[PDB]
Amino acid sequence: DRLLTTRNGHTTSTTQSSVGVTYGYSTEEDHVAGPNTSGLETRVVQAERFFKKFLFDWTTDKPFGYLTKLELPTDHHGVFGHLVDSYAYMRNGWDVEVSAVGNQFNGGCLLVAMVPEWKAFDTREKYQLTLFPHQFISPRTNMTAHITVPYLGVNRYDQYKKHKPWTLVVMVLSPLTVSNTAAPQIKVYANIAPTYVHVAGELPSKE
Amino acid sequence: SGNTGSIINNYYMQQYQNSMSTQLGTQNNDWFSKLASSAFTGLFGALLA
Amino acid sequence: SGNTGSIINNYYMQQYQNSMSTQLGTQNNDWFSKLASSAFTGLFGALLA
Amino acid sequence: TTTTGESADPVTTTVENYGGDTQVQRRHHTDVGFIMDRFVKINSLSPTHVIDLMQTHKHGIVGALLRAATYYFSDLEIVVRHDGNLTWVPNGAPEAALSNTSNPTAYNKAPFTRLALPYTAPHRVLATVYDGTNKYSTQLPASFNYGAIQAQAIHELLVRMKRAELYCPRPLLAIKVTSQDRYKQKIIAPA
Amino acid sequence: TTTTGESADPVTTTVENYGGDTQVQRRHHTDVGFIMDRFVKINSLSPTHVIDLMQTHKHGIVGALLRAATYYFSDLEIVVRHDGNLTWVPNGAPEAALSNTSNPTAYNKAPFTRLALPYTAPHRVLATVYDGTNKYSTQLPASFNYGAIQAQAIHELLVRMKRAELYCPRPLLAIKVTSQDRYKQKIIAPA
Amino acid sequence: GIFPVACADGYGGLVTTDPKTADPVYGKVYNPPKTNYPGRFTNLLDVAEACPTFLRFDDGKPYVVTRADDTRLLAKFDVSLAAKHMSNTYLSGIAQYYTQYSGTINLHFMFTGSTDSKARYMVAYIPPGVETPPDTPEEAAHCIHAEWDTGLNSKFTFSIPYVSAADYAYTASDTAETTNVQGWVCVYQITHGKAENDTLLVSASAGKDFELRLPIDPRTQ
Amino acid sequence: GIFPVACADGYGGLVTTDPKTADPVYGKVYNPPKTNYPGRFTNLLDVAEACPTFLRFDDGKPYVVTRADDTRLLAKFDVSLAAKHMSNTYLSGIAQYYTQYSGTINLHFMFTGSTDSKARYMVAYIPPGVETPPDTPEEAAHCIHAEWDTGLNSKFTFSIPYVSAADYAYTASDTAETTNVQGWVCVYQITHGKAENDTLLVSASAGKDFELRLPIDPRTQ
Ligand SMILES: O=C(O)[C@@H]1O[C@@H](O[C@H]2[C@H](O)[C@@H](NS(=O)(=O)O)[C@@H](O)O[C@@H]2COS(=O)(=O)O)[C@H](OS(=O)(=O)O)[C@@H](O)[C@@H]1O[C@H]1O[C@H](COS(=O)(=O)O)[C@@H](O)[C@H](O)[C@H]1NS(=O)(=O)O
Ligand SMILES: O=C(O)[C@@H]1O[C@@H](O[C@H]2[C@H](O)[C@@H](NS(=O)(=O)O)[C@@H](O)O[C@@H]2COS(=O)(=O)O)[C@H](OS(=O)(=O)O)[C@@H](O)[C@@H]1O[C@H]1O[C@H](COS(=O)(=O)O)[C@@H](O)[C@H](O)[C@H]1NS(=O)(=O)O
Repeated sequence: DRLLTTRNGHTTSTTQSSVGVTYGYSTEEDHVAGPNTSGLETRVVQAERFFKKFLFDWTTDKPFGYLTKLELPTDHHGVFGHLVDSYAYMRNGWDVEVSAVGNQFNGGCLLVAMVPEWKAFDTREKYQLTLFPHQFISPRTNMTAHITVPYLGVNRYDQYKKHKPWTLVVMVLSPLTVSNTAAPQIKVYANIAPTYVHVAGELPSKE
Repeated sequence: SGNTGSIINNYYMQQYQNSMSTQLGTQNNDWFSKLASSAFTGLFGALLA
Repeated sequence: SGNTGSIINNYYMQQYQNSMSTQLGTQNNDWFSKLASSAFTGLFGALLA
Repeated sequence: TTTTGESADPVTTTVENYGGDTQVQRRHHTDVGFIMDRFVKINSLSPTHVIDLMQTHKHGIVGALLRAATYYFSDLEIVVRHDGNLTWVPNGAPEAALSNTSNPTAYNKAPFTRLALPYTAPHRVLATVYDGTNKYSTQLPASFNYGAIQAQAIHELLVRMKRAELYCPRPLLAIKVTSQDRYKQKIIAPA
Repeated sequence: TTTTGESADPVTTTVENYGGDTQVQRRHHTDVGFIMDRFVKINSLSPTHVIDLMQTHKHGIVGALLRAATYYFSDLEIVVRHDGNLTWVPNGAPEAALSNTSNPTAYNKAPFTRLALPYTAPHRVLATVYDGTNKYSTQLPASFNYGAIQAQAIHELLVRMKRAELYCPRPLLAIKVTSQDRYKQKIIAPA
Repeated sequence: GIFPVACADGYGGLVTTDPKTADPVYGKVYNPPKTNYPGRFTNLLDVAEACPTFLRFDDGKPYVVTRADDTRLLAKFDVSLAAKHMSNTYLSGIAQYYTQYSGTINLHFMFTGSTDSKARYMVAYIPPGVETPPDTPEEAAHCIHAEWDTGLNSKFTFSIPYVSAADYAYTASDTAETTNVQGWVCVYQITHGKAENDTLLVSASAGKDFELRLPIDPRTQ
Repeated sequence: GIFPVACADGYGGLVTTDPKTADPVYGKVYNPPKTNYPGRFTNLLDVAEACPTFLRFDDGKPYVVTRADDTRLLAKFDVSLAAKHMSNTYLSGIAQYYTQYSGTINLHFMFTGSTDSKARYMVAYIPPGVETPPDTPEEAAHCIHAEWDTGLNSKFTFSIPYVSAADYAYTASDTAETTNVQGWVCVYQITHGKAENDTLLVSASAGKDFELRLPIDPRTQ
């Protein structure tokens, strides 16, 4: 038994095939009350919960190097999304969970990583993606990958409408294998939660 | 330092020779050094030597 | 001083390097510093926070 | 040693596993501050030049290493071979200020001018790559620079990173190998 | 905060009024002695030149700042690019004395001559503006100078205020703005 | 023998802002005493804090006039030391000689009307992120703002806070900038009673943490 | 008089790697704080130890495939930082900037097959002194080697030892070299049970005593 139940606000998620949590670059957030926001920033705890996003269908024809990316923050229709339209500046980290459920008779391996300041990588650079916070998903071992990263960037606070510091990537490392007893394909989903959400600079109403 | 090998103390004050760092709170904030030192070195399982 | 950043003491005596000031009576005769520090910062009246 | 590889937890085995003796290592040359501390040349130049470390060549020791990091910080030294006098201006200055002598201006002295300059950007750290949807009011924010220099003519520019700090590593690539086994080249040897 | 404005008593509110946190300030660059301590050029020249800080350009950092003060005091440094030998003479000297070698005379040495000179006026302090009905026995008293220099030819003159003291501030103006909102100009940016 | 020395290339040139001093040639001069001379200032920001100077509105007036119609926006300006409205202030006069700033800028509003003229105003800081500033007190209410009325005390002071992505902001504005990078300030008139043609003088001064760094000589000469 | 001095010939020139510092010209600048910024690294070998990157096999895959036929050699490669198989690793990326190395290089093998796929592998270090590497587990058994099988733990790590005549070895390879100076590594497949088309990912990282010395700038520019 490798059971892990994660809780973010009034939302929880539990796996029975956990391989642990990978923390990237740091175990904690740096100072959220710096000189750039004077003392006007505030934390908004109601935005710290899980939202969902479909990533891609892991099929037998997708070869090594096949890669899907999700730039964060992404479109959000909950309180976090409202925060982006209501405040000039924000900062937060991410608690990311990615599930690829098929069955134990499937083979192959997916590399799930969190990359700061994304750039389209060469196929040669794809061999070094493990330099970034990551974890793997191989049907023989697990169905869930879990990574937790802090806020970062040249600026202590950001304007997400103009810049996206983090981007989740899932790359095929070894192609999916199927048999008569295996799942024919595996859909890959993300369960994401923003952490330590802080906002500054109240914006006017649209009226 | 790194790649400075002069014995004699600098003729110019530090606030001129370099920019001055400020803090809000050079410490041991070396993530990769921690990461590397935390690497598993043992042997999982029983041994027959 | 202001915009001099050399560590080593001057080779020439002060009475040569500069003119010499005399007094009749560098003190705190900084009018504007006093003026600025005397600025009202409070809040006139009662507060409801 | 066998382990649960999916976890991505670092594993470092040693030769002791099969009877060897791990030896002593001296890693001074792979020290970041030490390795980045040497002059590197900037090829493109012009009478007016804005100092940007990304103009460094992508395969040179400094440029390769800098690009193998996401964020960085450092002070700087520059060697400039120029005609006439050289004027430097800090990050954020109007290009027009470069014509004024009260900004740090070095009078011509053969064979070139060496200078120590401080970091001067409005950010706590700079980046080699910036994922902006735009970033306006493969492009980097204009604020990412170390000021600018101007002279009648700028013939050569060397730049040196002082007190360098590197964060969040990125891919660093060796030469692509065509041969069936190894990349072979002519190594120095006596005549 | 509301106050009786007619009194002209200084009032400085802070962001704490509405819940903010006032931060830390470092004001070294706005220090008078520091800011005035840099070389500035004097454009008009001639074989015989009387050193007068008011010949400084009204829009340069030093000249703008000096004119934003009524009275001042300082020692001085000068850089002179000249042909032949340079002779300096203190405030109050007959112009004819400039031809005599026993007054401080610097023999030509390439590329120019740098010198430290003391304040030398008969007044306790000098002024940038003088409201004289005449002042005789937009003009300043002739006694307001730092002496004079002479050489076969004077090609360039830089001047530096040392130990500067400024009194009674005066208006300092930014560029006149034509635009509907802001004065915009080309700020340095990498290529 | 004598002491060997390596005369280094790339060193020795005159730099107009260098941290050294020249050699003296005329010694022993004692100056007339200037002990306790009045009006001395040692930092530009002390006077910038103590002496607020006026903003420039409409056709070149240091004030804003109460509107007789149903339009409530009295003024709107860029939070920029290079703004047209700040162009005649001492604050902008100093700021042009520095590349970056940070900190609080204070606005002062002094009502000039007769005893029988009354009004209620509002000032708001509109941060960046919206395309155009709101021309309505109702829309601007959601921002950081302050409302005050007329009475015995004629002046009201408000602090424009420094809220930005970077720790410092440029004093100058680039030609490629459409919207002001640091946002705007909007002054509104909630209402008034017999205050037609009455004036509200507005001035600015440096706040307690206002800071200017990186000296520059930018004007055309 | 003054201090006599001998300006020495052959000294004073700029050397791009010199141990001196330039003279400053613009003082008193304080930087925005960057206290505790995440992800810092101070030595290239810390990240080279902690983050293994992939080797390159066959047609450009980070893995080796289990053979369906009776051939048991899965892969063979030169123990060289300049080897084709190491060409995409971070380890070789750093190594190209140094002239010599010494120490342990670690190989990691992660099995990717389904729960019902089983196999038994073997890895051997073939030192120099033989003309061609053995393509048989039986011949390679006489070398330093390790055998492991498939199970709950998917990864196996092995240390390629540094065994050479000199204390250091070149990172680069000369054109006059026929056989690899430091030998080879051979990965074999003892057997498998229903593991056809199943994969074995292989990556490399720096060992505890891996060392790189003598910085070099060799790439064409
Ligand atoms: O062209 C202008 O901007 C007019 O300038 C202001 O006068 C200046 C004067 O030019 C200046 N002398 S200098 O030689 O330029 O240095 C100095 O004397 O100061 C005064 C005051 O300038 S201030 O910055 O406004 O304080 C006029 O003011 S004044 O003459 O009453 O003292 C100012 O009203 C003028 O601006 C108007 O014209 C602008 C452009 O002119 S045009 O369209 O080409 O014909 C226009 O852009 C402005 O909007 C307009 N001012 S408005 O608010 O009344 O509409
Ligand atoms: O010629 C090659 O080596 C082919 O290159 C690889 O593609 C490179 C690509 O060239 C490179 N771009 S760049 O402009 O050169 O910098 C970058 O995009 O990386 C890719 C991947 O390179 S890697 O080092 O292999 O990781 C081909 O890989 S890919 O296109 O699938 O990504 C690689 O398969 C190619 O090598 C084959 O061809 C070689 C010589 O070509 S030819 O005989 O002259 O026609 C041959 O020597 C190789 O053996 C062969 N690879 S094989 O193992 O499949 O047989």
